[PDB]
Amino acid sequence: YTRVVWCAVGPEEQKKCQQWSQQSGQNVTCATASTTDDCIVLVLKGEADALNLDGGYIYTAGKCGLVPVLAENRKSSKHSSLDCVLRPTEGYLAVAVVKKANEGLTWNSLKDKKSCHTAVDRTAGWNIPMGLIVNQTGSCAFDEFFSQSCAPGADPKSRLCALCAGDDQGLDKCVPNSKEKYYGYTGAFRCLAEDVGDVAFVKNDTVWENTNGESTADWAKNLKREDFRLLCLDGTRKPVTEAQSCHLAVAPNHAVVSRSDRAAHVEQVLLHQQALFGKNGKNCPDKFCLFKSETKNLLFNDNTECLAKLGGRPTYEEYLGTEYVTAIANLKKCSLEACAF
Ligand SMILES: *[C@@H]1O[C@H](CO)[C@@H](O[C@@H]2O[C@H](CO)[C@@H](O[C@H]3O[C@H](CO)[C@@H](O[C@@H]4O[C@H](CO)[C@@H](O)[C@H](O)[C@@H]4O)[C@H](O)[C@@H]3O)[C@H](O)[C@H]2NC(C)=O)[C@H](O)[C@H]1NC(C)=O
Ligand SMILES: *[C@@H]1O[C@H](CO)[C@@H](O[C@@H]2O[C@H](CO)[C@@H](O[C@@H]3O[C@H](CO)[C@@H](O)[C@H](O)[C@@H]3O)[C@H](O)[C@H]2NC(C)=O)[C@H](O)[C@H]1NC(C)=O
Ligand SMILES: *[C@@H]1O[C@H](CO)[C@@H](O[C@@H]2O[C@H](CO)[C@@H](O)[C@H](O)[C@H]2NC(C)=O)[C@H](O)[C@H]1NC(C)=O
Ligand SMILES: [Fe+3]
Ligand SMILES: [Zn+2]
Ligand SMILES: [Zn+2]
Repeated sequence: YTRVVWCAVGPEEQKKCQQWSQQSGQNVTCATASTTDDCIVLVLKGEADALNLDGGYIYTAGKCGLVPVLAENRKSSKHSSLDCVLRPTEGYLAVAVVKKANEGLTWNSLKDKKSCHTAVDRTAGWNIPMGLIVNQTGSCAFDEFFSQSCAPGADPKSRLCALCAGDDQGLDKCVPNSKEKYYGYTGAFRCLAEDVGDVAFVKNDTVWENTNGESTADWAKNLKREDFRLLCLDGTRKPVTEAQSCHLAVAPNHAVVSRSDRAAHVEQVLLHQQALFGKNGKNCPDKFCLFKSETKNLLFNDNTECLAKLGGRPTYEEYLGTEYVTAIANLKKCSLEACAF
């Protein structure tokens, strides 16, 4: 009865969640929904307990009363061995990536080009770049900025979905889940790699994890970091090695959210689950690994070292940071006392 019901977004996450359920002796069970928003609703209804969310979604969930529980913490050597679970998160770098061969393309010549986004409402893939663009063009018509895009979650018949490809069969074009070929960090980077789009709004880690043999996936196998460039806000282009001096923003880390009344129980179960299936986990590589799914970033990002305890029991606004919260509210003024549900 102590059981935590995880919410999986789409069939692939559902399959991984089921594997996790089996290996956890049903200490974790699965609820599945087609989109992250639907999962948030299941949690609000009490039909699911938790799921790991990108900051843009933490904002949506938070307005609905859901809270931060634990955050993804990426192998980053700083904070010596203050162990992982106790190490404070540093956030990730949201970047704009283009092909080096696409010369002359800069942050200042993005209008009318083709873009690849992780998903509508996500932090590196949407909130940050579109916020910056609405800001600079002084206009809310962000649906008109890029000539075509793949922005999972947007209207499928719109130009924002024109570049999306759907699943092996063309079904689910533009759905905001892994069934869409170009969905998420890896999908948006793939959209760029395959030259479907001119620019990809992802995070620094994505570029590294899908180049120079780091991915053995067929579209990624042959990719070289030097064939890519980051777009700096000052109009310059730099090597992906320059991320720290050429990013759009620093993003909150993805984090597990739950209803406030279930947060303590979810935290407890998760800490026990990663002890078993996390990076150095007792049953990881071996029976199951919570943080692996072949660069597909299912349930959690594949580069997650551990889920870390938060500092000073954050409200969702403290967790996301005042800078980011303001940016989202300002951007959403184009589409304050919320919960869209
Ligand atoms: C941009 O994002 C990348 C990827 O997240 C950052 O680069 C990573 O930096 C980490 C340290 O800050 C490196 O972590 C360790 O990874 C392994 C652990 O075994 C060590 O060797 C590696 O072996 C693996 C597997 O064969 C390879 O993927 C690596 O090439 C590497 O040789 C490594 O010494 C280190 O201790 C991590 O490797 C590294 N990842 C990659 C793919 O380069 C980068 O810092 C970040 N930039 C910014 C500005 O944040
Ligand atoms: C695009 O839209 C607006 C244009 O400025 C941006 O919102 C503004 O963001 C700044 C920076 O976070 C806010 O400034 C802050 O002011 C508060 C007090 O007013 C202070 O506590 C902070 O130290 C900081 O100085 C500013 O308030 C905010 N303004 C309003 C009225 O919303 C937005 O950030 C831009 N979008 C992006 C993605 O950059
Ligand atoms: C399901 O969860 C329970 C704990 O809530 C796991 O079992 C206990 O774990 C502690 C510490 O890890 C052990 O010291 C206890 O003795 C375990 N209880 C017993 C009675 O075995 C339990 O193993 C989990 N189930 C699986 C299959 O992972
Ligand atoms: Fe994100
Ligand atoms: Zn910065
Ligand atoms: Zn506080």
